[PDB]
Amino acid sequence: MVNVAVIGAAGGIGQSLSLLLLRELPFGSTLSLYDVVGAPGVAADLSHIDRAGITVKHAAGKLPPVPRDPALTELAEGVDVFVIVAGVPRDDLFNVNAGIVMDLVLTCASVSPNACFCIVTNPVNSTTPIAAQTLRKIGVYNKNKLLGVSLLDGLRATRFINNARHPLVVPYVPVVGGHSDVTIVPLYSQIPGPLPDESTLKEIRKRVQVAGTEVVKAKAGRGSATLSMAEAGARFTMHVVKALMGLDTPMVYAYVDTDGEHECPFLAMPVVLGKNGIERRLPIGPITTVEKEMLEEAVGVVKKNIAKGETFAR
Amino acid sequence: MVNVAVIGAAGGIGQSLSLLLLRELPFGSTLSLYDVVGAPGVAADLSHIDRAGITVKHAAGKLPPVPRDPALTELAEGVDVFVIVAGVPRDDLFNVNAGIVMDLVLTCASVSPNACFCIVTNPVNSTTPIAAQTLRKIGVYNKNKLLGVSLLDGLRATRFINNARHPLVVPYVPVVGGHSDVTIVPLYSQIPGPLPDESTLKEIRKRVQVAGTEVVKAKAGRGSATLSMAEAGARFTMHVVKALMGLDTPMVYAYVDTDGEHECPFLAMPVVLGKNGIERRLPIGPITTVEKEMLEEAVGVVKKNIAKGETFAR
Amino acid sequence: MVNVAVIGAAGGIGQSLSLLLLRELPFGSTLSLYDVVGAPGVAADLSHIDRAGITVKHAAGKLPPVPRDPALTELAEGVDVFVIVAGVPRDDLFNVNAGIVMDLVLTCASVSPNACFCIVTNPVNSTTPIAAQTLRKIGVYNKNKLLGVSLLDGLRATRFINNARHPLVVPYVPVVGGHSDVTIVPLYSQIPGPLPDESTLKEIRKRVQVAGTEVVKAKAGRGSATLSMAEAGARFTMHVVKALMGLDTPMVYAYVDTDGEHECPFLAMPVVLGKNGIERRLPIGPITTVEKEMLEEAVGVVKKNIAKGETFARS
Amino acid sequence: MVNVAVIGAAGGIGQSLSLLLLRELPFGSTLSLYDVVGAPGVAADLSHIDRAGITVKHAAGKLPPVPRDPALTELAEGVDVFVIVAGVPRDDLFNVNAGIVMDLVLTCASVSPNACFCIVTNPVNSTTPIAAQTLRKIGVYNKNKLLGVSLLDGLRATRFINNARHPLVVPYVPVVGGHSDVTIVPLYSQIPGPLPDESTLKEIRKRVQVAGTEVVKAKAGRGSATLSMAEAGARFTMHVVKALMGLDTPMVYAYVDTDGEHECPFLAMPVVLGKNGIERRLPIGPITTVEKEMLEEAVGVVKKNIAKGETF
Amino acid sequence: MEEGIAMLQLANMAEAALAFEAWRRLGTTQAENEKDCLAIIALNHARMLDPKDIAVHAALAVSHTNEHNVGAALQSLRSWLLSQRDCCTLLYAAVEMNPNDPQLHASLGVLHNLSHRFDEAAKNFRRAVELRPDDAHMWNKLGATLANGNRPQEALEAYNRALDINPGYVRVMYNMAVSYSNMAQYPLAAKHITRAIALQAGGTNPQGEGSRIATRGLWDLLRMTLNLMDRSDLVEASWQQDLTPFL
Repeated sequence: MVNVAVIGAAGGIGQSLSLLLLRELPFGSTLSLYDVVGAPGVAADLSHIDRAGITVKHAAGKLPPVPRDPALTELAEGVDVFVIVAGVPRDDLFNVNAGIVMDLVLTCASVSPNACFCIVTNPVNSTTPIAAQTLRKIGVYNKNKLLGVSLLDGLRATRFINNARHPLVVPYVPVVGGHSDVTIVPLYSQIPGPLPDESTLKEIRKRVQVAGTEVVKAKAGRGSATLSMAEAGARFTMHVVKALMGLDTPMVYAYVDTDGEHECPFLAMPVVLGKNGIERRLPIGPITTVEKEMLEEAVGVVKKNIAKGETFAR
Repeated sequence: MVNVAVIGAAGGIGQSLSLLLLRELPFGSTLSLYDVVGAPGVAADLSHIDRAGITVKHAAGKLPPVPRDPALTELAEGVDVFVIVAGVPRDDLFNVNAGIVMDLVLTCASVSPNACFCIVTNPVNSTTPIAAQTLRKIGVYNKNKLLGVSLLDGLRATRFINNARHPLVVPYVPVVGGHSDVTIVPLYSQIPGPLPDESTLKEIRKRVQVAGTEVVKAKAGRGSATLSMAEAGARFTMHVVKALMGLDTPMVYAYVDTDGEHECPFLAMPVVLGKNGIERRLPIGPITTVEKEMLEEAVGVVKKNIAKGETFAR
Repeated sequence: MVNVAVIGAAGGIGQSLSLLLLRELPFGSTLSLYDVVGAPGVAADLSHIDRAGITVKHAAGKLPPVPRDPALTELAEGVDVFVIVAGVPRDDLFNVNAGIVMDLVLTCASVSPNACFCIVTNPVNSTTPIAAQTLRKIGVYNKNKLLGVSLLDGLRATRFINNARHPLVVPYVPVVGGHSDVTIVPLYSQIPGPLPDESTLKEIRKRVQVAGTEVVKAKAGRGSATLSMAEAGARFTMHVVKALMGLDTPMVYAYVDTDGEHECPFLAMPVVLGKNGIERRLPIGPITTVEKEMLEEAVGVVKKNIAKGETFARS
Repeated sequence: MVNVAVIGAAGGIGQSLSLLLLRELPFGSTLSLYDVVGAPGVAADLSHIDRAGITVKHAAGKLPPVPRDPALTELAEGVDVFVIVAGVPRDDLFNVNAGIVMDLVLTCASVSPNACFCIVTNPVNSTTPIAAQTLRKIGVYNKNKLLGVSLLDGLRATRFINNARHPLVVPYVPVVGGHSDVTIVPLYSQIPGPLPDESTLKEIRKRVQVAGTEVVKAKAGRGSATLSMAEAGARFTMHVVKALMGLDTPMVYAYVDTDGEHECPFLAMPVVLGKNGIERRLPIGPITTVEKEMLEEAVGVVKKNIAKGETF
Repeated sequence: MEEGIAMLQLANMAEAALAFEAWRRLGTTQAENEKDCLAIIALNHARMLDPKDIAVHAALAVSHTNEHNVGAALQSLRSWLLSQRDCCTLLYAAVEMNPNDPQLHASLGVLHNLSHRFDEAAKNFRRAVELRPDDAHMWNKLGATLANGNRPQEALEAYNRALDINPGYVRVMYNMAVSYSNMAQYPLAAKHITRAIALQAGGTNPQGEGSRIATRGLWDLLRMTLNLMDRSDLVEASWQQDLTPFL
């Protein structure tokens, strides 16, 4: 009933994301896997797992990358949701990642214009508007069908607040703003229960804004956190897939487009998912003074990130 | 509360196995990770997933490997399940794998002798007897809690028979013998439902036998099947953990010791797990003539495999 | 979206069946309860359970039972699954249950002919052919969308064989033949494991055959098994609903129409459920010499039961 | 490895509660059932469902009830959780229910003093303090191991707010105060999302307060809401069982004894469960002025109910 | 014997019971001092001495209904009926045969009291006391029925006019204290409890284990009543069982 395509399924994040999607996709779903190198060897590795009712398709692109790969054009037919997890492992990363995202979205959206796009490429704040501009240039754009995955910040914030207050746990923690370093604004005043005092909540918020670099430091610069982003992408994709066929109407926090609401055009506000993508855009809600200052600081950075992305998009 | 240690957790199989174990382990358990390199990175990566109620430990490796490193001795204290996924990324391969497995089992079993050892490495037919010999050399060998993971063949057989007989779906397929190309025997006769005609069930048995080489051929000789092996290891470890906690008494097929029953000292037969490891060893059951010939040749090969395995460990 | 209507939902069995369904129906489903007495009371009891995404409807009948109830014709519009569980709490019971089953099926199938009917009232070997006769009389009969719920014999056999063979557990036990007393034929031969012994399987099989009256004996003749029947009906309805929307293709044992295959026209054999109801009739399989005579006697009695049901339905 | 004893299993609530608990209890646990009449017929009704790993025990009733029944003394040995759900099907509804609650707690707490008692009987504001006084009389009493089930109010509030805010859905709604007509205070301020409106949220709050009368009136005065109460009791018992095994640390709203804290000795406040009963008693939190007036008005009625229960 | 008979007419019982057909009188007396265990033992002794006695069976039934023992009360009522719901049928048949028997109406009220049908018990007890307005125990049972049936209006028309008949009835003070606690009237309820305790103690002041056990319930009731009116000083003195400060 649903067709899910994972772009860049042979990398470090794509492999684990594909495994987690195969283990959780409903009965009757198909999994499509694409990558420039290694897709044949990843496809004939999840097809040996029983998982009755799921078919694993794949397509391999030429090792020298080319615009509009004929293999990706065939695989893109009939796809309902696209997961863009293709990124090479600061601006020297931004330019190549932006070019890759531009090419991939242009190839995919030319065959399946009515599909959800979930951007998992690292510079989310700068690469989601790039995808939006590419879709606008093609001629088809749906503000409710383009989302940026930013659930890893929520996972980190929930984990840290649960470690701080543990007679007790909470299911989730609201995170708004953006994704990079000072663009993440956790909202600990909206969670039920006593809070672990100020001057410690400050340290927790700082750690959520920094924990991405901590993993890289622990790896001695070899790599980044792949398992965490794989799990977050799999969870968000499952949310979108379940909401697409009317099996849920979840409320999630994602880097989406704001047709009004907030003065920033691409804030990470809470949304409610539905059969047609985004069903309702909820307001941020009441925040304290320090949270208001942090949000005001973050919005300025989001503005220039969006400007840089839309400038690269020409 | 259970303690699960994943030795060699930073490898290709180990990372996915650790991720699935973290996502599936029961509330209040702890996860231990060890490897000669890369353990801190994966430990810091899996710590940011919220997963309330689970703690993650780790023990960094050393310089070029030394026997009985103190880090593993410190980490292996109070561990219930030992999942040994460690091997090089066809006789030199066996020699190195046996050399590392003997030392790994010797180090872990000297501080926690009453733990369950799940050998997940590849020369299972030769590494499980080697682990048994090492445990006997230490002086604490329990035949009821030494398992060899051979669930991948069962998953492959189930997948192929479900593809052949759609829409008639079965949950599992009995597989006996060993864990190599010619030693595994799928028992399709004792499966509910009308089996397909012969001269077609043979081309399925052959495919199950040589299914491992297909993945390597598809990967252009770059790697091997890591996602499916990790999934099989995670499922078997979850079965063992649930059985040890008292929340299940499952029937599994594992490469275990045969006290009586079969003339083969280390055949793979169905067993029933429990609070003390292996509770009941069931007989193989009624089989047809062609399956009897296949079992005869498989036992003949397993004889030499076991003899080779125990020859090295002396 | 699936619309599951429970007929006779305010009785002893229908109440627990309705409560169990509400906790397991998929997101976006509806429940349509109906009964002559007590429909609004049970309807405005499950509406206070949160269960986001599921709506609950109802329609009350009339205290004097009127054939072709106008409320039922309004309630039955746009219904995909019909759970006929309605009977008074041997020859004095069939004559009063068969008529109400006839009327209920005739009223429900006149507005939703494409729905699937599950029969949970008891003279099973004799109310499934009656429903078939009514559907044929209406003008629309589909042998793949008429099922008799005989799953209760599976739970009993599984429980008894699991108690006898602990700690080795089997998920299910095949049961063929019929439903009433001696038409139940458990097939312990085709399950994995070392079966206990003969002269011990005999007493387990006999206990499965007459386990229904044991509950009544333990209840001082004040009722019958009303909690396990609800669980069996809920589980079978879940199987049918899940297979109807494409979320599974389960293999189940149900008292269904035997087109061709077995000589008995309404045996209970394994089937595979799908988008259109039944899609694969499976053979019984290998059977030992002990079970062969049991099945012979079973089919011998089931033929007479079907004949009695058809003769009543054709009067 | 817990023993769950459902006392009053043959009633309207008890049958459905036992059926629900049979399918959700962990592998390796047992179900104990008891009633004055009709317990054998339910025990040899739930024993036919397969449910591998669960054993069903039962104790027969007796001739017209006698104090300190020997059958209960035999059955209540080694029981970890007690689910007191028994009583008659306005003001006469209290004394008859209080006598049998006193008798049941006296019988059960003598053989199993370190167990958990969940009170599902009706005058909830009044029988929980009665169950505490009869426990104090014996000499054993743990404030962390005596809870009053009031989850039905939260279920109703969640259902009523989810219908007015579709498709926005919340999993729970905080409800404090008591378990009666005017003592139920739903705290709609402490939930995410924009609240519908005033002069409309008041209607929802009033509907939550008097929702029990609606079912009674729908049934033409022939019964009460048994399915909803059975579901709520099963959910709370599952929470307690999971917390006792170390498999969870849930945060629930229960009619517990406020150790110090609030001036009302038996308010319904959020608590955190654990291996030893109650681990932490959380404060109510910030509320609006309308909710403040509602709580101030309900506290006096709760105090009067506690006094009436403790006098008898 | 003679001393007990003469003393019992002056509305004092502790001395008479301490002095102790004799089993019947002793048990019927002990039923009036919240000593239901000793009263039941004495009634059982009288019954094993003579089952035919009807007053013995009536007292046993009353005590068993007070003790919440439905089966024992039903058996005692059946024994009383045979001495001269199926038990309900027997009682109804006996009432229909003789619709002017005060004992039959009292038995009907007793049967309706422990069946939680307080309205029919009140009707039967009013009819019975109307037939014989000079029996203190009948008005006793009626007043207990009204008090246990909520709404303790009519402070009491008798049973506190049975006080005008029998001033020394301790069960009077007990039920008045209970009813005053029902209407949150704690001071005079505690006064009635103290008066009942003084009546129980009497002049000889028995120190038997059974007497102390029986008075422990009233002492606990007094302590409970004092807690609601924050009289910690009286609560502390209550542990010594010294009624002099209370009096």
